Amino acid sequence: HLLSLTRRAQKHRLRDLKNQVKTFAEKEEGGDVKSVCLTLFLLALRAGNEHKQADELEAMMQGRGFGLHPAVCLAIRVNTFLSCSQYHKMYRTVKATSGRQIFQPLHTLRNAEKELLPGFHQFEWQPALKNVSTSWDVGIIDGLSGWTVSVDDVPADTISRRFRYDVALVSALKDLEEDIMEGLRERALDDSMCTSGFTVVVKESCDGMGDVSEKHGSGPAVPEKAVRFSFTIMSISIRLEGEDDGITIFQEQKPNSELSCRPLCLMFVDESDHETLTAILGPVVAERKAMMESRLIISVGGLLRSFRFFFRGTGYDEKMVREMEGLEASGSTYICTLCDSTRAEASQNMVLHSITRSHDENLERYEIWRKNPFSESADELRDRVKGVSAKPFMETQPTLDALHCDIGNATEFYKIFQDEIGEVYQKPNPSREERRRWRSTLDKQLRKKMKLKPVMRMNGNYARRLMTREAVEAVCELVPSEERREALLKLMDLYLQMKPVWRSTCPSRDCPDQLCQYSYNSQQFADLLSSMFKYRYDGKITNYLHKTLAHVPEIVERDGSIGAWASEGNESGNKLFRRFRKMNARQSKTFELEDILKHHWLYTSKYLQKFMEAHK
Amino acid sequence: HLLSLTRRAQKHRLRDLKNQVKTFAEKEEGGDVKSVCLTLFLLALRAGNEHKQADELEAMMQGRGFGLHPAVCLAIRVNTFLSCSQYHKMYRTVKATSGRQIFQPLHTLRNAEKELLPGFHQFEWQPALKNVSTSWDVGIIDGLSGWTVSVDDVPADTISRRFRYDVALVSALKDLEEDIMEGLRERALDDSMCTSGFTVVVKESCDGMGDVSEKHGSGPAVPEKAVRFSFTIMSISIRLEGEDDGITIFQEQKPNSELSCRPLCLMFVDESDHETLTAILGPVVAERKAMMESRLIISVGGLLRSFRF
Amino acid sequence: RLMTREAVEAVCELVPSEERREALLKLMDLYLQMKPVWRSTCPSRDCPDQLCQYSYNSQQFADLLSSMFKYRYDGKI
DNA sequence: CACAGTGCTACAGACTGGAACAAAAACCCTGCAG
DNA sequence: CACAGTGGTAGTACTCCACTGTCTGGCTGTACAAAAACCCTGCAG
Ligand SMILES: [Ca+2]
Ligand SMILES: [Ca+2]
Ligand SMILES: [Ca+2]
Ligand SMILES: [Ca+2]
Ligand SMILES: [Zn+2]
Repeated sequence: HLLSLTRRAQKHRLRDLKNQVKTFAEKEEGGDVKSVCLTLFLLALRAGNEHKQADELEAMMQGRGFGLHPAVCLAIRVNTFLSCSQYHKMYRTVKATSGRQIFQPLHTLRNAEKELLPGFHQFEWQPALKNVSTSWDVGIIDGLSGWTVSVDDVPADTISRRFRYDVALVSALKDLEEDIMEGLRERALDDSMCTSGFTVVVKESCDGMGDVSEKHGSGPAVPEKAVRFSFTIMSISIRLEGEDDGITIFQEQKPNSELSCRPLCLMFVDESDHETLTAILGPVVAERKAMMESRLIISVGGLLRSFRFFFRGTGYDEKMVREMEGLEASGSTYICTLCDSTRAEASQNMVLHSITRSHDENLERYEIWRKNPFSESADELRDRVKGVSAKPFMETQPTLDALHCDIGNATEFYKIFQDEIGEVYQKPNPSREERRRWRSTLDKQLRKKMKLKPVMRMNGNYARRLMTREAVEAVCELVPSEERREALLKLMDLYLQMKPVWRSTCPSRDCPDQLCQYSYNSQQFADLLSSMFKYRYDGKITNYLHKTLAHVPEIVERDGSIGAWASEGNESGNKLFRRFRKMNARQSKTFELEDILKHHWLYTSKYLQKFMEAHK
Repeated sequence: HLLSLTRRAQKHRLRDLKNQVKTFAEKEEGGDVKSVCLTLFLLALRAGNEHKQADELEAMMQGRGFGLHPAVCLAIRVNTFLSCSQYHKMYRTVKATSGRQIFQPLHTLRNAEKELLPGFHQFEWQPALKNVSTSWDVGIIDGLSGWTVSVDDVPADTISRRFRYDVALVSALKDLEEDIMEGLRERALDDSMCTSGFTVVVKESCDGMGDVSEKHGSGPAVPEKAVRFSFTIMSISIRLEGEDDGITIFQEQKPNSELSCRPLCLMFVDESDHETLTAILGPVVAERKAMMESRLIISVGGLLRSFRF
Repeated sequence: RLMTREAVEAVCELVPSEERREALLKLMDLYLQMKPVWRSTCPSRDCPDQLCQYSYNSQQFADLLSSMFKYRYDGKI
């Protein structure tokens, strides 16, 4: 039987059928090799018909894959942290032994890639963007942006890589086309109609990172600290044709997750030195400023449609909020980024203030400090300008950061407990010896009951586990006085009562009663602090206690949320950055930022995360 | 446009084609429609096929797949550094789309390796070892080795784990059986005979490792530095019946590789202090010093054979 | 990477004196040529000549150390 | 003279196509053989 | 009131190893008509 001989062997057999199919291809199709054999064989198998093969023969060509489709292979490789070379190892293994290979080769995965990265879909900005090129196919650009490397100027030491802003925007926006059209159908809105009234709200974050080791390479020399600038799409809603203040279509269900945080720019720069950070990150701010005005026109769902963008920079820590706005940092006399009170007026009256600071007034105050029209002395001009000693570089929405606020308050209560173990308000001047002894007994008691090893620095998780009532009642037994016990216990209770207003995604729905009583509860909190703990809070408050006892109701009223705009998305993305610089990038100084950027853009797509569930 | 019409139009689109095919089958191959129509695709596609033509054509009734043996799946999982939960994610995704499931579930892998780990094969020493129990199924044993944790003594601040020496050795030797049999074959020495004089030379190594971060956990408090005792089978040779110092069979071609270094004991202990290190590592050195004397008996390649170390 | 010869060539350029520039290069040469005996897997096969010459080469290395670097290797080895 | 990778790029071998050839595998078929 | 994990164990839920008859859906030889959609041509502005 011919099924036992080689494929070369068969030469003599099928000559006449090849002649017949070549003659037949002319008169009806023109060269269609596939169909003339496909519809013949699939139907001739069903002549003596068992359906066992009818399933195998139906999906063989068109839908879907046969084997698993290349896009499914790409998703099951990116979303499980499989290195390319490990995947090729698995591919060879599953194919050579009993295959019938299922996965696709590497070079066809790499070909289904150029559709996901930016620089593939066409778009149009109306009107034309200001001092921004109109070419829509730019991929990964080097962040140096044309430095005249010549030796006599400032050196070009910094390596950097970045997409263009609008191109990554339109790609990460067209990726959500599935869910935007499904929201359009769910709300049952008109499709052909109401195409130009969309509105996008986008949270962007910035952050630095320490002790990133460096490599030998070939140069140039580079610092260890790395800086990562990334953005995330929070919500997309519709406006036309009337007032209809909000008609949401898509809202990110989990804004703090890794899976929704899109990297835009990576640098090997320190955060401290302003010169290099501003030189590299200048073009991004110019793109943002020129993009806030114009409207995007994108082909989605079969039709071209017009979008507008709204940016809210909220993912910055206080060090960077003060750097990017020129204020002095951070143990300064002026504690609040939003208000103008000094340390004294904020230890005196804790719970009454109003938000004033913004971008435009800070620019104008730098102008006043520089022109100095009244010939004032330095120390008093500083008070007249209220801490603006530098020109603001970038606009950030006036909001509080959740995670570092929780950490600040947890370190504050940890210091209070330490003071309490010993008697601090009887003997006001202790030594370092007794301080270390009190800290040691506090850590031993916390480890014995709460199951918490000591910490070098207060990370978020130790701050969630420390400020709970079990821990306080585990430290209440150490403090001998029976009145201080009740005091700090009611303090912890008030704090646990006011926490979910700021730490929740939407306090307006998940915890309305705690929202309604935040002002009064903070009043009682500050009253207990002023009364009983005055030995510690006479004239010195931390800047986070002020932010959380004065400005929280106004913040949650302005936008409607706090924790949903936290810096979690970037902080946690740093983990992905480290695991992608060690496992998935070329080991060289020249190329490796490009690989981390590409793989981290692929991990954070929605279209490749649709296949991880595959309808359960 | 030939994309989606039903049967009874392609019927008369290809009536003459199928009549000619049946005529050819009757003229030369008797008339077996299936064998003809299955082979029609081979040459028509192969004029220009990429590679997937051959795969989807060999996807015929033969093969076949139902999926790889669970051992191959286990090897893929332990050699691509895939976490168990990530592997289950891959399994669910590959079965839900177009499956036809290939990979095995987790619960059949968990019983698939019960042979590879120690404490499975039967073995016995002679003469019986000193100060070592004869149970041959001891798996992962806690290294503390019966410390009377009671408060007044020196406390047990150490979390450690270790395989017993003899059991991990007989499993690492029973695993290399393929290569020692193949060496006997290539060397053209008789397999059944002169099986009593083997000799196994084993390189052992001990090392510490700094700044292993501690966990919150329950207790007790533990230092951060860890110590990792491991060993590796360097070479195995034959001497019997004699006249040769040795006749080598298996020699590790890549001794320094990370693929050939078998861990034996893990501890959370500092290297500087001596009392904790020696109290944990007492038993290992004891049964090692007691093992150099006697000879091991294993059932390998079908027969009972004797080993020295 | 630093024990190779083309690396001693980048250092010999900073040393102003010439006799020392030759001395340290002769030292690097002797070392590159006695290293593979104890770094190789099986020196009895891959490099037999270096194994046969290790005694004389070590003698000469020690002689050069005592001669032109005595100020450092008087009593600390 | 650690060693298993770290991904992208480059070019080596595996394919067709008729022309035509040889060697071989093995049926069957004739010569010369008792 | 982050969040996606980390592997093992107990529990539920289901989907199957064998015996059995019965049932429907869909294959095959041409004949027979109803719809499909251009294209012709026919008669009219
Ligand atoms: Ca940081
Ligand atoms: Ca920082
Ligand atoms: Ca050490
Ligand atoms: Ca060491
Ligand atoms: Zn304020």
